Amino acid sequence: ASTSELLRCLGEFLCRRCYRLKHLSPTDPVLWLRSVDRSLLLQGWQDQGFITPANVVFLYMLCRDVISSEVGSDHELQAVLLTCLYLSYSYMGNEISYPLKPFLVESCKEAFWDRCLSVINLMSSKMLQINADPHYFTQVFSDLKNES
Amino acid sequence: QKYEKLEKIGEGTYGTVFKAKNRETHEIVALKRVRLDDDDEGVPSSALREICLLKELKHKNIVRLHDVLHSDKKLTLVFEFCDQDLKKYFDSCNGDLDPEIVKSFLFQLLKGLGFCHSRNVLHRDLKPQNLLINRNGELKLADFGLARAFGIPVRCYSAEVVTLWYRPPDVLFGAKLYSTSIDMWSAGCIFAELANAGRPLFPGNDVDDQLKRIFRLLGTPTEEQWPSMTKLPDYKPYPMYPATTSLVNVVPKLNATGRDLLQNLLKCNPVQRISAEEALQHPYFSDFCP
Ligand SMILES: CN1CCC([C@@](C)(O)c2ccc3cnc(Nc4cc(N5CCOCC5)c(C#N)cc4F)cc3n2)CC1
Ligand SMILES: [Cl-]
Ligand SMILES: [Cl-]
Ligand SMILES: [Cl-]
Ligand SMILES: [Cl-]
Ligand SMILES: [Cl-]
Ligand SMILES: [Cl-]
Ligand SMILES: [Cl-]
Ligand SMILES: [Cl-]
Ligand SMILES: [Cl-]
Ligand SMILES: [Cl-]
Ligand SMILES: [Cl-]
Ligand SMILES: [Cl-]
Ligand SMILES: [Cl-]
Ligand SMILES: [Cl-]
Ligand SMILES: [Cl-]
Ligand SMILES: [Cl-]
Ligand SMILES: [Cl-]
Ligand SMILES: [Cl-]
Ligand SMILES: [Cl-]
Repeated sequence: ASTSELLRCLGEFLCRRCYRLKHLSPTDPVLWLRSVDRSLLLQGWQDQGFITPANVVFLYMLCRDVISSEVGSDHELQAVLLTCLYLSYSYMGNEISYPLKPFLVESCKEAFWDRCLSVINLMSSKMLQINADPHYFTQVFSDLKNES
Repeated sequence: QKYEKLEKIGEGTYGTVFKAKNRETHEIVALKRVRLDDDDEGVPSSALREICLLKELKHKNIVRLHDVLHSDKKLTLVFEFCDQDLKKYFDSCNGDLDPEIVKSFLFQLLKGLGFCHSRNVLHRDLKPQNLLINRNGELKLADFGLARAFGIPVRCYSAEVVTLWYRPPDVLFGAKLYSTSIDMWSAGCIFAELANAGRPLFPGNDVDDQLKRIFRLLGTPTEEQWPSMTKLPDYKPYPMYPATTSLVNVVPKLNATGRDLLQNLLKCNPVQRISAEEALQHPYFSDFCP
């Protein structure tokens, strides 16, 4: 039930999923996520940090159905994980509206907004169901813990 | 590009709204344009949430998102077109509605809201501007920019939700957590506008002034009515106002049945507030009412 331990699991999951990434550390995801959360706090977009156990579980749900095994670079993985994160902020965030500079790691901004609309068309039903159905939250919560 | 703009409907801070025509199938729709390179960022976040929720909220009393388009550093939501909102409709009809219309509008509002709650969604921004009306007399709730899914355990939601005039007393006292009851208060406030001159029941200047106008009419809750109240984060002593103050002059279009429903929506203690489902089974919506 610890945030850092659940972040670690997600990072270990992402490493397992993306076999092609030979020089990816399970700390790189954790670093990227904590960098965004810190950046928004110290710029005054939020009072508290977003990354809590339930939100990391929410993020994992998105990640496991969006992040393809065939991710061809660590850079492309960051671009996707952060697209999944941005949507977690937008859907579960307390503050009404979050910027996209901290989340954007591609030159081509058009490419990012296209990924958002894909991830939404795919997950919007599950994004609501994980809230609506407590059994499904627990299933995802367990699955995340079983990724270390 | 695929659509032909006719006239602007509204100019929000979250986007620009146009009345438009599908060039292919010649149908009239509403268009919300959202710019996607703002030095003062953030606006898109609201649009993405609104989309994610409306994709899973399909109902005749909830505005329909048909499609979303991404072009030329702009995002475009495509809603069904509605003839006006309730705010413009009051100014149009002198603030005066036939009692049978008040029933129609509230019934449809509760059906839409009932669906939202059952699908585990809080609206959190009820107000006439966000109630869309068509000439045929249909009502549809809109604007899910501040709406939210609920069920996952959290530390707290936001207390900075709902326009001050439709915010329930628990949230005005800074309540960390709130259920579906948040929307049922706003719905009560809206009912009172339909039932009089279309004027806000509780039009306060700030939080303090708001809470004084709610207690002045309904009465300051006792420890018995609402034991949780004094434990709330931004609680402070308010005068005991009597529960003897009559609503007859406040909602003069409603008879006893109507006035009863209004009081079950406007329970200060959130746990006591009637639910959308319960309210649709109230005698006020029976086919047996004078
Ligand atoms: C505050 N909030 C802002 C966002 C808005 C939005 C984008 O979510 C949205 C959705 C769906 C919509 C469907 N229909 C409309 N038609 C309207 C048409 C009007 N016309 C009157 C005749 O003359 C031309 C203008 C007038 C007025 N006055 C209001 C209208 F609501 C607007 C919609 N807006 C919701 C409200
Ligand atoms: Cl817990
Ligand atoms: Cl950590
Ligand atoms: Cl370890
Ligand atoms: Cl590699
Ligand atoms: Cl950090
Ligand atoms: Cl802020
Ligand atoms: Cl795959
Ligand atoms: Cl960055
Ligand atoms: Cl671009
Ligand atoms: Cl305006
Ligand atoms: Cl659906
Ligand atoms: Cl239409
Ligand atoms: Cl229609
Ligand atoms: Cl009708
Ligand atoms: Cl609004
Ligand atoms: Cl909760
Ligand atoms: Cl309470
Ligand atoms: Cl009361
Ligand atoms: Cl009750």
